[PDB]
Amino acid sequence: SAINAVAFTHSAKNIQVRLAIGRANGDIEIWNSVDGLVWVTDSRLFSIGYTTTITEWDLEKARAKKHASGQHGEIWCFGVQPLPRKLVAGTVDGNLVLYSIEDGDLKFQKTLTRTPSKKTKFVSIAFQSHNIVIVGCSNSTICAYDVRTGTMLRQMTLGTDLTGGSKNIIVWAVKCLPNGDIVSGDSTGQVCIWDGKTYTQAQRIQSHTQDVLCLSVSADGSKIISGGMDRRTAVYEPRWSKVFHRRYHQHDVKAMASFEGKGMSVVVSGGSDASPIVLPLRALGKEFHRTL
Amino acid sequence: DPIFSQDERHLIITYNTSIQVYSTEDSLLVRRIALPLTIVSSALSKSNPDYLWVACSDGRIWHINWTSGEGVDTPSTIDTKKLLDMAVDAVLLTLNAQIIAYYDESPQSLRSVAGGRAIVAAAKEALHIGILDIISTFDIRPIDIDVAVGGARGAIYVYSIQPRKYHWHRRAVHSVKWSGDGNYLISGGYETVLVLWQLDTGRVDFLPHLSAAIENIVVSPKGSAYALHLDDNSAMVLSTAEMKPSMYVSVVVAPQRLAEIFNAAPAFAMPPIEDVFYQVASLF
RNA sequence: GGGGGGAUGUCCGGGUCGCCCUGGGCACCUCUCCGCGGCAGCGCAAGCCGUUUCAUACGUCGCCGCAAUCGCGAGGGGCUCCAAGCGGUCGCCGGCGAGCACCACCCCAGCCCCGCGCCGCCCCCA
Repeated sequence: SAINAVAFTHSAKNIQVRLAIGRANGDIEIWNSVDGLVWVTDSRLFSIGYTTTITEWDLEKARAKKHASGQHGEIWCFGVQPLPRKLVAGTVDGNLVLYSIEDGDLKFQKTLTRTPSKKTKFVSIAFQSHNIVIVGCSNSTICAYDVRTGTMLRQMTLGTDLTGGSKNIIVWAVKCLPNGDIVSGDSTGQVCIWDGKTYTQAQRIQSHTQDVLCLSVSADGSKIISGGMDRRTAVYEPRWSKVFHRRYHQHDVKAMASFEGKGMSVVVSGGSDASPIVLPLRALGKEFHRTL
Repeated sequence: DPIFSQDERHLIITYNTSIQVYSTEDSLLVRRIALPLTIVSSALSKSNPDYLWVACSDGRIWHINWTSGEGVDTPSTIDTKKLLDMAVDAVLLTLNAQIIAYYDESPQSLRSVAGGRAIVAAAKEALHIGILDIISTFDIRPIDIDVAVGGARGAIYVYSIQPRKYHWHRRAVHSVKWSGDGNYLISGGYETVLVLWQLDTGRVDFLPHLSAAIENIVVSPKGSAYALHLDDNSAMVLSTAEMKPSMYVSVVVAPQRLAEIFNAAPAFAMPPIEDVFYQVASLF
């Protein structure tokens, strides 16, 4: 019933762009228990549930074409590389697992590296550049890697959980910038933009009260859309600040997806109120819309 | 509307009957200065002196000072309607429905922007910038300008096109001012809490419990003490990070390397001393 | 909507009974002020309308004692009675002890919650 993943086909004629949702039954639905899904373009979508299988999905057949799997354990994130292709998929055991998307086949290619602590469960990824990766962790750390060599760049460690109870900052969502910096949407409500050349933080914007589960940037690097375990989304503008926050949603917001083409620059959010809800990017322009 | 002195130790308060100056360091009132009603504003004179400027509800321009009682005799009535708003610069300008200086909706207030001048006019939802939500109050900082508008609700829009909502207050805001170096946005409210907006890393930290009184706050001439006007007929000079009222008003070379210059080839068969001297001076 | 009144369109008492009228009941529709408040000029005039954001800080904590006061109630007896006990509040010109740190790094277990597979038992055919 609930949303767990949204993705647009492109993000930039009659070019077939489509919208791919993942419904918490296990379903997938496309507009004009699954846990993640991406597209690939150079266009086919890949999804994971909680099990270790990462599966393609043929659309005109509407059947699970070309399953893939592996040894390690539960995939909790994956993503595709940009151009100057593979997949990177981080799991519970601290492995990050590269899958090959050589021309048509989805192969279990290679496990590059893994954290020494088994108690570091990865949560999300985003790609700072072509060949180097940003991954959140179940501890306070988010961490960079290189896939040319597999190596482990600087741990970008967040603090403790000050507000009460737990110790660990569980980083639920990580995204990137065209500027070269990376936003980390952690637990405890906060967001923080980390610098990209030196991999340290530069700003720690506290807006939400409960953990930001998802966020997404504009395609020009201008507006940042966060969405939390509260009923709350919030926008950010230029180093940065927030503008406002309206409870568009009714449960926690669980998945964002932005699009900036065809004269229709919209960002679509979904959570656990079973109601996908679409926003413009020009947030002072006009109202919003929702679809069920 | 309360105002400090150029040398910080004097506070300045207008009442509904007179003008009273105060010692920020030691005690209560210094001068009962006569100011009849047979009140719009009071600021300081800008360029050379620090006398005063008081405007009453109709045109009677008091140019009056402390350090004396001089100025109790000379008003001015060059304007015909009852005066609404008042601002000085350096050069006086008065809002009457429009300006007179030296338009659709009802006027609210009018403020002046420093030496390379600009004007900021204030109707309900209009605001007029002049180069050369329903409003309640607003402040400003230059250097090229930034305007923080409060509201009849608890939304504090910030402008540098798009505002920023800084909504906290569970009623109208009564006071919004920029702090010092512009890092914080010190705001007040009806509900006795003096909120410090962080405006950096977007946190809030405040002074909650007080005499049910917050309206018309002012900031020190330095980054120091904020003075609060207070609706229980009280002012309160609070120094900063105390949040405690200060005023209530109611050649080193090891020898072994030169030994190593002279160890091998004992006296004869040693290199010639031009070369040995180049070894020694090259060591030094 | 106060009264608005169109045999509008309605039944029940009333006339042998034709359209109908006669007392009680209301659904539809257009006016003076308001029953109530929202918009445009000067202490006050003239004309319009309807029955989503958001909540209140730091400053230092632990144990024990006194004094006023208040509560519960095992256990026993017919909503009441007694009592072992045990806590809260206001004053402590009560005293004692310690302040990162109830934290960081790691390892071994345990409470709880969650996964998956064996047994222990009860089944039904057989």
